[PDB]
Amino acid sequence: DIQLTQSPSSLSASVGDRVTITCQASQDISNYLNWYQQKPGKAPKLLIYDASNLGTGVPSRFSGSGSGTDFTFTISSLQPEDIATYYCQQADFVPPWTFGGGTKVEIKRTVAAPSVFIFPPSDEQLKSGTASVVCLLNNFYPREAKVQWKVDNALQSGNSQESVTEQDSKDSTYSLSSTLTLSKADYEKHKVYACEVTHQGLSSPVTKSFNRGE
Amino acid sequence: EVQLVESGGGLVQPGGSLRLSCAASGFTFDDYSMNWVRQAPGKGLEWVSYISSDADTIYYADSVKGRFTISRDNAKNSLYLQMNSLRAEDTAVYYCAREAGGVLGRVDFQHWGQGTLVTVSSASTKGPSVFPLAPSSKSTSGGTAALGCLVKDYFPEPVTVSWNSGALTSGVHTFPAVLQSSGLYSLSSVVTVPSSSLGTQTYICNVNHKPSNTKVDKKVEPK
Amino acid sequence: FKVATPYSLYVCPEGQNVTLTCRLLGPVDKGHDVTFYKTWYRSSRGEVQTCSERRPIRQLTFQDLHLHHGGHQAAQTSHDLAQRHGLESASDHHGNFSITMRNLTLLDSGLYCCLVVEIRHHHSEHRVHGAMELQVQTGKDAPSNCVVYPSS
Ligand SMILES: *[C@@H]1O[C@H](CO)[C@@H](O)[C@H](O)[C@H]1NC(C)=O
Repeated sequence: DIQLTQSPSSLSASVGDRVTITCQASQDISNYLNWYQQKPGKAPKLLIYDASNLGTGVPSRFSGSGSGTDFTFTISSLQPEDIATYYCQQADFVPPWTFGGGTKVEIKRTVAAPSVFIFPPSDEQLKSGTASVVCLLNNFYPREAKVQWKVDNALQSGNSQESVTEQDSKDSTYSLSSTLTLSKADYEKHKVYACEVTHQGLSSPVTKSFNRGE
Repeated sequence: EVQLVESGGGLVQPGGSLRLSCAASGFTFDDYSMNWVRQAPGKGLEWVSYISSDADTIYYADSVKGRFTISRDNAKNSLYLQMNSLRAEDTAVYYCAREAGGVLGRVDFQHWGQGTLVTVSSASTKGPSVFPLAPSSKSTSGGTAALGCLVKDYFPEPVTVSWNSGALTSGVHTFPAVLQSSGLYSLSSVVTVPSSSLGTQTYICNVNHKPSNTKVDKKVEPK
Repeated sequence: FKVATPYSLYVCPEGQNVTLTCRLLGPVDKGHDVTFYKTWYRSSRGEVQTCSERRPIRQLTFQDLHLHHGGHQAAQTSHDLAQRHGLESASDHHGNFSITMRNLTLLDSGLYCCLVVEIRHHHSEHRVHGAMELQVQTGKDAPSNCVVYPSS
């Protein structure tokens, strides 16, 4: 079984920068290497076939080369829409047709401030007997961040779950949402609610809040 | 154009069976070789099985051999994958893919389908509970309001969430599903809109959950 | 193990049947626990490598014409191919590996490659191939029967 080692596993590069991905085959595979692109949500899409042959309606900034064991895929000038995971795939005579493992391409951007929002639990949900609060952080860069859940000035620990989107195809930003899930009992105890956000784009940590009862 | 619609995926218990279909159109299905390729959640691609144009040659990955059986109905423009003795590891999105054929006799996978999720789990089907995320009076950041729905406690994946029956696409951020200590998934779908048109325009998220047949709408107004 | 090509060029008229042959000289099978993927395809005399590119024979790829079997066994392609496409790939015990082509046409002309792939330990690194031309001719200048030219 032919193993394909694909390098690097992840990648960050600016709009315009050359980007080169590498596939290393454990045997001679002649030029029998196909290169696919998988955008988040979409299925894979063939870009290159047999190492260097471009598909139809595929931007000419995409190219590939290599033979035997060492192969490359290259984007001439990385564009925002080229955010995807790229796979290599060997097309040998014999059946076990294996793939690379993939190179995630995220794009480098100027720092951007998260437009923060917060939302209370619904009445419909409170009838059911739970209290969830969503703290949104909208359209920012870089991806890394800290959201501190606090209830009447008391740091929360191990009672929430964060979730962050894939990078946008145009403005190259992310979004983050964090869900502090509590019962109806513990919700009605303490009064004020807020999530404190820390980021590079925000020098002073921004906070949003709501006084319970409105 | 060539089009490949997978179907038949869903929840099934360990040891259980399930059958996927791939509906081909926009090319002579007769002439081309077809593959199945699976992608486990958040992981790389794995080839599963191969099938010749008239089915004379058939191959399987070792991980599926003995269990899965590939076939095609050239009269019906259809490709099948019987799946038996399913394990935890078989949980994946399954794409049928048509090999670029032609006079050059190519072998690359030029046409893929959108795929069909197969979940393998002893846990039960469970529909969601949609709760609105209302745009408060002091949460419209400089003439820019933000609102959403909270699709909570469902299993398995996936749900699909649109806004105003698909007519509102711009501004939307449907987040990834998040597994919980419940054992159930939860996500939120949000959208940013001008705060001046809060009263003017009506905003409705259209949740859908085909495993439990839970189609749901939910109006979102300030509260 | 190596593959020998007895004839380098085949010259035939349209309508004939011709059988291309590769001889698998010396099997080199240290007992069993080894299978052989054997196939035919068309290619070019390229700059870098020969029998690199894989083109079909009458709209049939290398996978269509392939034979998979252990060293001890013989193998043949199904009657469906012979009837429909006019191609019969065959492989016997006594070295011989062939493809037979019914009712020759000008489109059959080209460079033909036999491949033999040793599969052992779930690995298939050990591979050899041969190459030979076919020239299908037309007219009164074209010969009565097929003619093959020995290799150097
Ligand atoms: C080629 O093979 C066919 C099928 O067996 C046979 O009928 C035919 O006579 C052969 N052609 C020639 C020119 O001998």
